[PDB]
Amino acid sequence: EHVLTMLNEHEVKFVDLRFTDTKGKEQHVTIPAHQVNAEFFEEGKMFDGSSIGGWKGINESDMVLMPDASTAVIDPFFADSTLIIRCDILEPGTLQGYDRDPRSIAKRAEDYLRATGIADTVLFGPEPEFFLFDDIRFGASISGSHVAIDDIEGAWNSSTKYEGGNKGHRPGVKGGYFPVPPVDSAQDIRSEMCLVMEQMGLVVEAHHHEVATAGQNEVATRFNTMTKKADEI
Amino acid sequence: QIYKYVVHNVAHRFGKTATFMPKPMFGDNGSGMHCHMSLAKNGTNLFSGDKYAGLSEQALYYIGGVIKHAKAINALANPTTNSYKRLVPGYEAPVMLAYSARNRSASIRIPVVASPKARRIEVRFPDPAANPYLCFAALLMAGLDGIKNKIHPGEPMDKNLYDLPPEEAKEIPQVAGSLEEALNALDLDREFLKAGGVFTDEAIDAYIALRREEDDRVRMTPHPVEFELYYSV
Repeated sequence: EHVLTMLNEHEVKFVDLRFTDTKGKEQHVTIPAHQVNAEFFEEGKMFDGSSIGGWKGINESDMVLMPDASTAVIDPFFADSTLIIRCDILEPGTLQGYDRDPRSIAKRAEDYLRATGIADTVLFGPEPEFFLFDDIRFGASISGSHVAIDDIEGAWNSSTKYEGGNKGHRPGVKGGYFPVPPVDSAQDIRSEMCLVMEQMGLVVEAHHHEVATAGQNEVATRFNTMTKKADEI
Repeated sequence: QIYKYVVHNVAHRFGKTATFMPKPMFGDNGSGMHCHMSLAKNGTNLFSGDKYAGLSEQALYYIGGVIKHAKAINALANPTTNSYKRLVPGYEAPVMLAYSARNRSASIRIPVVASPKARRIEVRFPDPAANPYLCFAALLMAGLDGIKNKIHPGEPMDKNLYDLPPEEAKEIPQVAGSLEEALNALDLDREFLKAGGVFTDEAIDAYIALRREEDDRVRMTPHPVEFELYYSV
């Protein structure tokens, strides 16, 4: 019901159904808001299993996308108002929870925790780090292969000629841990990431440039129960 | 001189350009000019004997002389600021003022050879930038002063170089660490060169003045690396 009110409150035009594959990559499919009804929540929507890597094979393609109404959150990037709803992948009819669905697996693990009675909740506080570049090029064919990385912060650009001049204040190799701007070129961006993360339900504890030259950065978020944290990741 | 001339000109004729600079590149070998020496009288090799590695006690005094006046010899055998970019705490750096028939940490190697007719010493720290004449002369005069004053060498170093060791901080004899230091040594320790009226004070002072002017260019001109290290200070 909270979902049906969020649809009106934000004048939502679409609902973006999300899930994760075995490799860990978030996937999605979109339906007009008007396709969201009572049925939707109790029986979900049907989709082809055989399309995702490592899932159903030749014979048993069809499976169920079960919206988890607790996950509803507005997408801050899409042009038209759209609501994101994370889904679990259930076996049809049985509506059990696909053996290969990583979210189902994580839920099963939280269940088993409570079952053994060892504890009733698990707490995860992961600290993912990442890189921000300007140009990334790569390829591989019979005659060779390559990868080229480029960023305005890369130490290697200390010698690069730039259109409007090289302003040269860059983090040297392993020298990214905290020089204030302009050496650190990502303050504004790290904060937008923070604000947006919070608009999406995450709670931010800190943000800072990391060690590596060429844009290594980190946004630290507050822990949460295991499955909700993986969602947060 | 002829050697250099041939090298320079054959290179030119082949479309190349040769240099005898001691360290044109950081990160790879520099160019040295090891000097093998020995003395003789009426056809006999005054350096062969029953002492260490087949040496005469005369050879040892000679070595002692070279070691005593090493820093001053440096001003002639390593007459460029660049020379000291080769003579740096490295593994194979011929900077330890000692002798040995094996330890190639020692700036004085004793070639192990069969025929006593070929017994000699190898002073390793000289570089090709050195004035033939003045470098060789300074080496001799130091050797002679080592003899005239029976300057004993001490015992041969057969342990290791500059790094580990690092036990007793390994502060044993070493060659000059900069051109200025070498020039200053030459200034103070000039007696052994003036012996026999070979080198006059005027000559020595003039030489020092020529090199100080060179040393100044390098000391006064900002170095590219200084930008890497301090532009963002």
